[PDB]
Amino acid sequence: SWEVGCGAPVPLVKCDENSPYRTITGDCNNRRSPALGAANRALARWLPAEYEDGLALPFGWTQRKTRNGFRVPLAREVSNKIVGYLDEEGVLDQNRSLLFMQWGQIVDHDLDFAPETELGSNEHSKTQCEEYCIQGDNCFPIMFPKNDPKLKTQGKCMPFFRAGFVCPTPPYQSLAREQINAVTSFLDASLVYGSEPSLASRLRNLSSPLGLMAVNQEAWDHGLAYLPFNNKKPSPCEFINTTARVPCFLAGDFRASEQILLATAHTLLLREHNRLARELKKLNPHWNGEKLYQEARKILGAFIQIITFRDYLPIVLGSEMQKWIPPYQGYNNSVDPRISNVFTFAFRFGHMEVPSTVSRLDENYQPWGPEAELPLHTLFFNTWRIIKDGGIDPLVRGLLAKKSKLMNQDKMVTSELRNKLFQPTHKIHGFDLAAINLQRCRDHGMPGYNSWRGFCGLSQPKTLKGLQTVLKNKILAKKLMDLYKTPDNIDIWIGGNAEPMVERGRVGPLLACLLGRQFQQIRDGDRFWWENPGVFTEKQRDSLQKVSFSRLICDNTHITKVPLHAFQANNYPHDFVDCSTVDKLDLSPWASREN
Ligand code: HEM
Ligand SMILES: *[C@@H]1O[C@H](CO)[C@@H](O[C@@H]2O[C@H](CO)[C@@H](O)[C@H](O)[C@H]2NC(C)=O)[C@H](O)[C@H]1NC(C)=O
Ligand SMILES: *[C@@H]1O[C@H](CO)[C@@H](O)[C@H](O)[C@H]1NC(C)=O
Ligand SMILES: *[C@@H]1O[C@H](CO)[C@@H](O)[C@H](O)[C@H]1NC(C)=O
Ligand SMILES: *[C@@H]1O[C@H](CO)[C@@H](O)[C@H](O)[C@H]1NC(C)=O
Ligand SMILES: [Ca+2]
Repeated sequence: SWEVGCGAPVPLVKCDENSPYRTITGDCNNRRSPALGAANRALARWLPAEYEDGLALPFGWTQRKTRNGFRVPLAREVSNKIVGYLDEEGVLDQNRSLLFMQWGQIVDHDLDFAPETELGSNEHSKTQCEEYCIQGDNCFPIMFPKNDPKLKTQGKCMPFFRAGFVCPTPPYQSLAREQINAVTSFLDASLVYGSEPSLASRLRNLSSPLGLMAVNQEAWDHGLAYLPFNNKKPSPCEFINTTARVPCFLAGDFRASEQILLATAHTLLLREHNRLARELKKLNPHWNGEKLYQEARKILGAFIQIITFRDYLPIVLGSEMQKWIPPYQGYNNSVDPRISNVFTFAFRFGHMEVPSTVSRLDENYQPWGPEAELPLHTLFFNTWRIIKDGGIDPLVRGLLAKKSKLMNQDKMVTSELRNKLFQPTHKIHGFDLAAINLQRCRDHGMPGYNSWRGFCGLSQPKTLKGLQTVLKNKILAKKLMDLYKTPDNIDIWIGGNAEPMVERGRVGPLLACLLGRQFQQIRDGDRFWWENPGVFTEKQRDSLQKVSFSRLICDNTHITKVPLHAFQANNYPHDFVDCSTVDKLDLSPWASREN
């Protein structure tokens, strides 16, 4: 027997089936199996889960219990000995702009979100976890090793709560624990519109019938829109500067304000929806509000797909791209489009691409004022620097003109994220994203590094010398052996990211495999993929292949000079051209005559 029975919180709807538009939840994409790839279902498992008790407890929960005969090393200790470095000189990617990093986070937020178990506020378990580092139920603390400076300064532990899971969330249920994906698995701009009907409707402007999204009423960026403010107090974005009291932004995805460049990207997309809707009204004065919203929505979703598959993936995957993602042959209704649990850790390669500072540049692409360059840690949940300190254009220019960090085996994750991460629930700039990622691998029941190497048809090193050869690094292999004892025990997040990069790419072979298969599936298993015959007309498709990120900047900012290939490293002024040189999106193929 399978167990396709269980499935409790879900939002079930009736499928229209002749609708030319996606649902908000992702239901009804697959006609035979309507819940496939919908939000608020379990992440898929390409391999069976690996928990300490076979069902739900993570490896490292019970100290007595080993993994393959060895204790698993503390997440924070792996972080200290392997992931950290001091010297930011020499660490930048010479042929990837900052936007390369930032597009990755957008795509990843469209595809997956496994929220923490909540149980609501008004609980003393949030105190008990934070205050006393007491493991149990959903509290699974990251303990500091001996000689950690955070011991002196912070406490015994970083609090950490286990991820939510399907059926029930309070008393559990049986078998193997399966984490939830709270967004739609399809690349569909769910991060802009929401993955739930409640939220999607709240994001819309339903006073006017122009199919527009709601915009801020308290603040303008030289007459351009800002996202609306989120309702909710306590607001993490006002906590970081109680004098400015600028709240977080409200968007289709809950993490939109996590850092300032993510909020910036979200603002561009909202702007583009409104631009598109008002252009479509011009051409089709008879279209109602709904039709404008959906039709703009459909274009925007196609834009994300195109940028992602044409410009971004080839420069992640490099020479592996063709091997995993062959040319499109049409919609395949037998393909599983769901995001897999392991993908949500594979795609965290981006954490190693984040540099330590962010810049604001002026109209000649020069430092914008005296405090132009800011440490990244001051910009988590920071909206006041947008509203009170220049709007988005200076941040957008920095995206274009500055570089991503290069993954480096000796310099993996900046300290801005490794020691000074801010979490919305808590009050300190003191968390470790690397340690959280490792702890989360265990929370989610990840098989180890060698299981995934075998999955991908790659060799499985068993010795120090085997690991040296795969990593092509003696010192890194040895530090890994001293902590983990067997390469079978190496957590997937760090194992995958430790491999040298493939030719023309920015991930290694294991990751290229994991990423590559996932992206093949969400393309092939999507009935509304933009090239799937009948989704758009030939002439609409012809118009859509001219989109570029550069054009999106030009249309939705006051920036006049942009590069043509925004993801590669570009110098000002030589690589910068005037916006009037950049191909526009021609919307005349959306004109709808009567007679
Ligand atoms: C300054 C930039 C960024 C910050 C501050 C940030 C922060 C975070 C945080 C706090 C989490 C939750 C971790 C957990 O509890 O397990 C997370 C998850 C994630 N991050 Fe990032 N990150 C950033 C950039 C990126 C980039 C560039 C990518 C990809 C290219 C990325 C991909 C992801 C993914 C896939 C997850 C898992 C989401 C899920 O399914 O729940 N991140 N990140
Ligand atoms: C919903 O859309 C309407 C119509 O576009 C917005 O109202 C206009 O917005 C500008 C800026 O606030 C004003 O100068 C006009 O007074 C408004 N025009 C009309 C015809 O009402 C409205 O702000 C939108 N609402 C939200 C929350 O975004
Ligand atoms: C930068 O990357 C682009 C796009 O992947 C590539 O074609 C170009 O040759 C690269 N530049 C350098 C200097 O290697
Ligand atoms: C708080 O914001 C105000 C402007 O609202 C600014 O002048 C001040 O620097 C900010 N303080 C901090 C500590 O970020
Ligand atoms: C569609 O996908 C299935 C399962 O992944 C695969 O075996 C088959 O080759 C594909 N079928 C078609 C008709 O392309
Ligand atoms: Ca989605």
